[PDB]
Amino acid sequence: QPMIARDGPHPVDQPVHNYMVKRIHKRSLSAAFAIASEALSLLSNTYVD
Amino acid sequence: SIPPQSNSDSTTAGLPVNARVPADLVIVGDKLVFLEALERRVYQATRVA
Repeated sequence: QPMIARDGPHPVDQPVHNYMVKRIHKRSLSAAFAIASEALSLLSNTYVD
Repeated sequence: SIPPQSNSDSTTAGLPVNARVPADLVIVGDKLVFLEALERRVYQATRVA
């Protein structure tokens, strides 16, 4: 932070440095996707059909 | 020869240089005045009123 000099019955100020620490917050995203059992039987023929 | 004038004979050395400064100027009446509302340059983020 900056500083300003003044006189009179005011205390002499000295500059102030600040230190701050923030932290992360974990979220997610989810989505579903379904395959029918007939389609699984069709795609797992293994050279029969 | 005593004219009332600035005069100031001799008076060696000096620095006649002008610099270009961004500031806003307005016309009121006939006079050309500066319009300064210095609150961001000075008195910002310091503990003085």
